[PDB]
Amino acid sequence: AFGPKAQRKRPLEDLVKATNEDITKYEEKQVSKGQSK
Amino acid sequence: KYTGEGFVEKFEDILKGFPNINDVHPFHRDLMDTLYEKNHYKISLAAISR
Amino acid sequence: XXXXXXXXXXXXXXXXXXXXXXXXXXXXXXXXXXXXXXXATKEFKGIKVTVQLKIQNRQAAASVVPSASSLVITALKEPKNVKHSGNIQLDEIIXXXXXXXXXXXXXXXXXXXXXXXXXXXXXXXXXXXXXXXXXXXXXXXXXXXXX
Amino acid sequence: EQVRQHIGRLPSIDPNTRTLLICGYPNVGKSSFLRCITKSDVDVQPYAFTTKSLYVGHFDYKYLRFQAIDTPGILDRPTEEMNNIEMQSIYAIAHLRSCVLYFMDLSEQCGFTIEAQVKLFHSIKPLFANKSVMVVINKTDIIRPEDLDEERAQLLESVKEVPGVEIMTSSCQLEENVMEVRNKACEKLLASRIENKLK
Amino acid sequence: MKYIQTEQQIEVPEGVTVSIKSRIVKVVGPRGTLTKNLKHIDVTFTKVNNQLIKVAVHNGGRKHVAALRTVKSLVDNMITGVTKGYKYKMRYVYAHFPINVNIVEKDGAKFIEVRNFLGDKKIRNVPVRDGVTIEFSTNVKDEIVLSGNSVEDVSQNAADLQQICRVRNKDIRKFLDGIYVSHKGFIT
Amino acid sequence: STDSIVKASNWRLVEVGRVVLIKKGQSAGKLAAIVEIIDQKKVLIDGPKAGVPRQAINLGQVVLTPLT
Amino acid sequence: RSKRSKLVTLAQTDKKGRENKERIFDEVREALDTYRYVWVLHLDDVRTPVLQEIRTSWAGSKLIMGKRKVLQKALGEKREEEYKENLYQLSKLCSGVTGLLFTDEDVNTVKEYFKSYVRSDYSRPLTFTIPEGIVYSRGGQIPAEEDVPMIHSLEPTMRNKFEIPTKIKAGKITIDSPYLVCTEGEKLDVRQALILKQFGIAASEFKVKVSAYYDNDSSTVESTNIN
Amino acid sequence: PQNDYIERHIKQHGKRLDHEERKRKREARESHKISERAQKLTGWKGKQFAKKRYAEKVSMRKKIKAH
RNA sequence: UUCAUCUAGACAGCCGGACGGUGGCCAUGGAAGUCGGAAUCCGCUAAGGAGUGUGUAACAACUCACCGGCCGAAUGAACUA
RNA sequence: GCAGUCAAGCGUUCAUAGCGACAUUGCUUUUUGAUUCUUCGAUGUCGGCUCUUCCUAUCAUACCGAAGCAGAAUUCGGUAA
Ligand SMILES: Nc1nc2c(ncn2[C@@H]2O[C@H](COP(=O)(O)OP(=O)(O)OP(=O)(O)O)[C@@H](O)[C@H]2O)c(=O)[nH]1
Ligand SMILES: [Mg+2]
Repeated sequence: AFGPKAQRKRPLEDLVKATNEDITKYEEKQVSKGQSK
Repeated sequence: KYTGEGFVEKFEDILKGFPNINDVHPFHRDLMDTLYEKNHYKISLAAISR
Repeated sequence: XXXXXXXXXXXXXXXXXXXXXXXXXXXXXXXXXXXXXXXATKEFKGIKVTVQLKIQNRQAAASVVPSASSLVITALKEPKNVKHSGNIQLDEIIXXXXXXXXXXXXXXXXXXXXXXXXXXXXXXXXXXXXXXXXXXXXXXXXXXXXX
Repeated sequence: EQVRQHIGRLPSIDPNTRTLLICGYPNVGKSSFLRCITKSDVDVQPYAFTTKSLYVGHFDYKYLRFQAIDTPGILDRPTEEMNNIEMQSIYAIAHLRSCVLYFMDLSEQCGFTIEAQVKLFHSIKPLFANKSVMVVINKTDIIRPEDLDEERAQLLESVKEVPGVEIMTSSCQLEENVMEVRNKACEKLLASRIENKLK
Repeated sequence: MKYIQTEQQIEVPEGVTVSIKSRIVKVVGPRGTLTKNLKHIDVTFTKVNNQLIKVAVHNGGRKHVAALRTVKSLVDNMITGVTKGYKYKMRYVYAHFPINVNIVEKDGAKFIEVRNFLGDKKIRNVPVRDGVTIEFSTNVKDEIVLSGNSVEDVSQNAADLQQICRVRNKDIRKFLDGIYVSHKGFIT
Repeated sequence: STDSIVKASNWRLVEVGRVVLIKKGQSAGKLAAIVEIIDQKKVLIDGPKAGVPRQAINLGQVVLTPLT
Repeated sequence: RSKRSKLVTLAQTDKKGRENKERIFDEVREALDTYRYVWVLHLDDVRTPVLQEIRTSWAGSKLIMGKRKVLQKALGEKREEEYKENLYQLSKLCSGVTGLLFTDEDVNTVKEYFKSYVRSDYSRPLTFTIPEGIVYSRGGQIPAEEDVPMIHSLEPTMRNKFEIPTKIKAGKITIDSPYLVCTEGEKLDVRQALILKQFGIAASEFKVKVSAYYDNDSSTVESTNIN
Repeated sequence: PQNDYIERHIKQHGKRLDHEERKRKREARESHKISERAQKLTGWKGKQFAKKRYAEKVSMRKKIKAH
């Protein structure tokens, strides 16, 4: 998965609508008494 | 108890330090997706929390 | 003038590769070096390995393939792991194919040269169901008929 | 342990800050462009895949802070699966909301021809919606792009058909045109930030 | 295993003369004179003829015979110090700060003074031993040459000068500064 | 003046034919000759002229003389 | 205790032993009555395709090499013990690295061949100065615009083993003073030959020399002097 | 910072002058220091050293059994 | 203590060679003896592994394991107490 | 801890009458850092004000060592009370 070995090498237009939807979610998100042994 | 806390204080140094890949930013999440493989990242840290 | 030398491997369709560093230092050719490469691999599959050597002098075209390599055993076939592990009839076909490569192989006769091209077949099916190592330990054909 | 030793060495970028992306083919000059535009130790060796990670350098135009993010350079061929070295570019183009400098070589010395350059620009083109692309031709010092033939210059006319683009000539030996590239990279991006400020 | 006797041989060339009373060794020849005290090693020297001298240990264990090879190795270095002499050349590579190296004479003691090592204000003095003459290399950039008759005066005075410039509390893979010994060669 | 003044360090050394004096024992003050060395400490001596019998002996009981 | 710890490995190849010596003891005595000519050849430095040229060019010849004292064991060093007669004089001559040749074509062709056969190997001749700039792996042979800068891994090898002063500015390797490694008419040092080895300069020619001949039916020792 | 930076600094500057002398003179001494730690380390430092030294002889003899 | 190697040249170390089919199949942005999975066969040889290490983006380059040149006495491994 | 597995050794001579270091596999409440808000019968008396001294198994300060140790900070490790 990662390291000196690193055997994995691989995991357009459909990536546009997703990451533009992923960002707009992100700005929407930001905007002992009585106990004893 | 003192050894028992000794393992946890090392484990509390791991789970606090690593950058919590969900809800960082969808860019920093997604460089780490390609480079660090989100599945192996989230499983190994959840193994230590177990 | 002069007489230098270059080489090239892989590919199957016209391209410039690994030689883009050399063509930057030497004479420049993009469309000319692609067609000089395509003339070498003309009617050759792009999936297979193909090794060439290119010699130029002020924009020349060069194409030759020495075929001492596994180019021989890859030639007599019809096309995670693209299996080159195939069964081919070596017995008389690789016997004549050993005649072309044995220009020096530094071997005495074809009897000590046909078995040198047999180990290169570390994939194919050869003749019969088995054309490998002890399946061609001896060679009771050609031999002296190539000398 | 091994993801801890690699995560410290990642460059420090902010997505909300004004950046600029320098994207194109390998062995073009986008590393040498980065070395002359800003102070950064990026190797300029003449082979294809030198940069395997995003390299960042900082410069200053009109009393501000700009950062220039380098790309590894990409080959699109199946468009769905791609190398992890090359996949780092695509999210640097997708997420980072700032101008992108489409860095094209109209010359000899690359691994690809001119015809492979224009076909890729229409493939990446859906990523180029909200980003105000600038196109810059490198290596004009040795070819002088009026050398170019009439039909393959009509491919450069096909570059100018996506609505907001613009072509400039540049080199990497004379240091005044490498300055004039980034000024249109800065002034066009200020059209996008100020219009987003007035809302 | 109680060897009855072992021996080694010292090859005396034509230039030098060796005077050995009980364990006091004097080597006199072309370039100069040297002495070395050997009262601790308990051996026996014997001259045969003017160019060859045999050392000897009678009835000794394993430790007492291993210390007999090294007495050959000390007198042979006393021989090559007088015929040929020694010369260590040192290069002092810096990363950013130009290292200023000088020779100063305070009170007739002739120190070696190093300044501006990795931007430090500290002045380091390395004392020069007796019989080692330091010269700065002509027309070769950044080089200091140490040379003298004795091995152990020269090799110690070159080893002292590189320990005085050790980088502390930093990473040695990054910071390149220091003084080092190029190679250990003869004069002629 | 170009010579090596290296000392010789003269030693009485045991060998075949070294004549010796017997300091203690039955004989006690009689000359004898070392015939054969046995090991580091034992030697085989004899003096028939004085009267000591032919015998092995230890070197602690004997003292070496310069004569040979 | 306190003994030298020998380095133990895991490689594939193993040691031969005595049983490879006694085979060459047999193959030399077998080749005497089989072939007709005995040619002994002094060849100190060799290259392997040079040797693989001579083997495949001559089918009738058998080029048998081995240790010297095994060749004295098989041909018979003393006159009293020998396989075939009049053989002890020619085995006296093989003092260097020698390999016997067993041909049957001609005595004129063999003595003509090795003067006609000449190759080029390392010098172990012409002088070379290095420019005071960026050094290249060809080293001023071809023009430096087409040359390749030297790999920096062997640059500590240059500063220590080759004694050449190299201080390194950036990804290339630089010297500041011009440095000449050899002069003509001088016997080259082993440090001087290794500079020409890393530079790839095999500009000194190589030829193999032969010293003696024997003929079995005539049974007499023949000495021929060509270099 | 600014991805891997030491290995670029190795290429364009070199390790050190005497980096190949000192490292080679480490394992020349490590044959003498393994026998030095086994005679020093009084009290549980001679226990865990002997447990790890004996775990190395077992791990090396398995590789010789492999071929 | 048993097993070995040797004065007909051992062990140590300098010196020389350490090759051809070959940049073996797949893998790939590139992997040429060495990021890797499966492998692993022949030629010529005194000897030279589809190859122990250094590392170039690949290559080159060096190394040992294998043999040979010098020098001339023993030496190595495994254990036992 | 129990139950296996692998095998340098041990067992009057000894593989297989029988032991077994060094390794390793069995789950011991859910593979995606959500939480577990569970304190489960200490049957027994020392604690603290004042004050002195002693060990090292060192938390700090002295000096070294090693690590992706660029610095900054921070860890492992040694000598030292
Ligand atoms: N003639 C000419 N050559 C150039 C110019 N700019 C860069 N180059 C060449 O580009 C070579 C180096 O390649 P890089 O600058 O790294 O281009 P790149 O590989 O695509 O950049 P990276 O992918 O980031 O490594 C240099 O050797 C130059 O010869 C230019 O303006 N004119
Ligand atoms: Mg480049």
